[PDB]
Amino acid sequence: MSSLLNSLLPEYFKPKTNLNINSSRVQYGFNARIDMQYEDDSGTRKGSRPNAFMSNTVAFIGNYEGIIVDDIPILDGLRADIFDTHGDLDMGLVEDALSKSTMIRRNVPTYTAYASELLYKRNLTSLFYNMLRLYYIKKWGSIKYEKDAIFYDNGHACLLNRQLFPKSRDASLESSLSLPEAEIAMLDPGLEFPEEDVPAILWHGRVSSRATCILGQACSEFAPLAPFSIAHYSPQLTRKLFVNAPAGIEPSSGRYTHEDVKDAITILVSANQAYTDFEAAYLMLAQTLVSPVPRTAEASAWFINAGMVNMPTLSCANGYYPALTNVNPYHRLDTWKDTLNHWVAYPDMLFYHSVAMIESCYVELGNVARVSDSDAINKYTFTELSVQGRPVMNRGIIVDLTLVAMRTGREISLPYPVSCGLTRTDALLQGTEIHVPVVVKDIDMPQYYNAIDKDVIEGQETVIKVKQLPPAMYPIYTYGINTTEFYSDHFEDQVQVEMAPIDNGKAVFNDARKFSKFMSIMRMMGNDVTATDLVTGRKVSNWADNSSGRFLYTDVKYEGQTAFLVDMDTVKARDHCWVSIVDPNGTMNLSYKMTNFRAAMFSRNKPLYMTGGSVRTIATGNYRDAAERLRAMDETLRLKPFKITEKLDFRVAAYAIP
Amino acid sequence: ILWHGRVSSRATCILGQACSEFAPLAPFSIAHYSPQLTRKLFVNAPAGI
Amino acid sequence: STMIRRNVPTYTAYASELLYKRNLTSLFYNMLRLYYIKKWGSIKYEKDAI
Amino acid sequence: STMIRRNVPTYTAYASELLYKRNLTSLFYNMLRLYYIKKWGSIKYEKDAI
Repeated sequence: MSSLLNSLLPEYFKPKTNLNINSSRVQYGFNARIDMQYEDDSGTRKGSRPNAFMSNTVAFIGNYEGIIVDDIPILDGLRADIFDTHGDLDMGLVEDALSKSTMIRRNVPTYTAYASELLYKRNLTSLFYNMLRLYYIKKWGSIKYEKDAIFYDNGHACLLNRQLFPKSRDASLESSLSLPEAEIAMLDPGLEFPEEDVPAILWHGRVSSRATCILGQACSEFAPLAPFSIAHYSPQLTRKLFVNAPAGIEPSSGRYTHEDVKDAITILVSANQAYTDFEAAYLMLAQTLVSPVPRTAEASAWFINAGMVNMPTLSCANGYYPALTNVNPYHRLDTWKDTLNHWVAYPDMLFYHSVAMIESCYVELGNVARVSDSDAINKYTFTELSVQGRPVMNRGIIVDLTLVAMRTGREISLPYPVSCGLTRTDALLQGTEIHVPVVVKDIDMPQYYNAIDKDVIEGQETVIKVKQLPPAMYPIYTYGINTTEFYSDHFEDQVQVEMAPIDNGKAVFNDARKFSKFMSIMRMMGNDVTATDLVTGRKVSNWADNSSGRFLYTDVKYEGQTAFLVDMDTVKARDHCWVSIVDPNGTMNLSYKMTNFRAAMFSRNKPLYMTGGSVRTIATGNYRDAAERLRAMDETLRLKPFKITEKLDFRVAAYAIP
Repeated sequence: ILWHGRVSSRATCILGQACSEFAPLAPFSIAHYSPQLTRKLFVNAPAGI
Repeated sequence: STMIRRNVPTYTAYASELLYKRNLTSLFYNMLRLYYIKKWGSIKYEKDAI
Repeated sequence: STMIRRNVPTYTAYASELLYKRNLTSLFYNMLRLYYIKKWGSIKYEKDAI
């Protein structure tokens, strides 16, 4: 659904068509003007950062594994005559429709008997999904993956690509897959009895030399070398695929460009009348196009074990019954062609729709992981109460759409209760300790991180014990639309730390809430604060991120009693464009204000600019008003004359309109 | 007789034994003597038996 | 209907006898007995019993 | 809630017999007993006590 994913984008964000991606890492964000203030009994110290960049790093790598599951049939496409008043295939009108058609008379009785089983095999989501992945593999084919590269680095702990993804050879995305071609046979119209467990599709005119090569590779096993997101492992959809094309199927060309895959999709959707099938495949790919680079070192627990992708079995019986598909189809919603029409016009817009969906999910799974099991709406039972339909199993797209509904605070409506795609809530529901590997840089690591060893020499491979999952992404596109006090994503905020002159700089935060806001605002001001817990004896640093520049309470890496000693004569100025706290006395009052917002994207430590035309909000009415218009100007070549007009020179001629 | 779709592997064994002679050893009430109903039974199933 | 056209005249003649052969009571009776034989199959009968 | 509609007659027949005997109370009973054996697993029973 293009419509619901479009509304997630911010108001200030004005996207263009083309986006020239030339790397496997993008820092999307915005530039804002922060007017910071520090008030005290001595006086006020004002600062101003005119261009403050708040970013979330997003990569094109992520371990996924496809499995073939059984899903509901999508009945949108079949002629409206055979359907009854309630909206189910009234068998008796099917036998009537087949009898009054251009079918062979000896096949009518035997084909009608099979109809009861074969007409309820309508799900082309798996085919469209694979054909969409082939489009983006050939478009962004020049992106590279190095084996010994830095997945994450925060100064203390480092995590390499070798650690998370073993059995991984370095190669380009184009050179990753070597897809073998499945057989594309021609359906004989005079076949005695239809062959079930072999799908048959429709086609307009002649199957081109390149269309054979695309359909051949789409219905085949994906066995990748490099762990890419749009080239993950998928099982063999089918062995053989029939195509009811009276004009013969040309043999396989071998080569094809990304423009030829768009040609193949547009013919397949139009012939089969499968637009709702495409809408399902569009939302599936939106989840599993890009995966987020973790905010903290201990936020890598989400991507340790491979999340399963639920691909519904390829099943289509249109080739055997050409009569039942015509120009008057049955559809539930009137805006059922909107998702395809959006993709054909603006293919590269999927990148923006993808980051909008994963940012919405991973933000909400952040503040869902911090609720006790003894509650009404908890970790296990947040999907059941929200869903008001009848899906087969609460997995895939249902779990991701219900998280988006919680974030935006609106009602998401789909025409069919389809349960296909990636399932994210895997590591959460387990409710056990996860052992993430790490290579150390400094020697004073295991004070900060909950490490397995207490003394570790530099360059050693250690393990961190993560119990509660910290947030993987900070809200950026969904900044101050549905604000919570955990993230504290306000435009205006203030904190009041109360100290007396008798205290020699040392302040104890009994409250946990205002400790979080103090440590966060001090980092905007470019000050390196290092607090020490009095009960346990561990240490926390506000500088625990190089992207957002905020301090969340989950950076403590421990749930206990709150007694944080901060010594305010060991505060060090780290960044540029900073206010100085030289020697405070009395009550401190910190405050900031974010005024304006400008969309910015970075890649390879350089600005990535959006190019091409101005993207519009395509509606169903905007095309069918031109159908209402029809260009009703009678196609008659009316040539109008020009009267020559003489003036002073007479050498040169001058023509007038009347 | 008529049938919906395909006659399963077990449905053949049940219909085969139902249309046969009951020759019991012990005098049970639900296993009394019955003659052979029929020798052959046709099934109009386009999907093979 | 969806019948073979050469069979219509010969099948219609037979209809007078064959359409009045409708009694499946004997088949259902035997199939019901097979259900209960396999369900309560472990019951025993002794020859020299009271 | 399926595409393969050949298995519906078979599925219904088995489901009708099994749904009228569903009970997980005995499994949870033993799982609860295993929890408290591990937790309070340092209690001594002496045979020649009062």
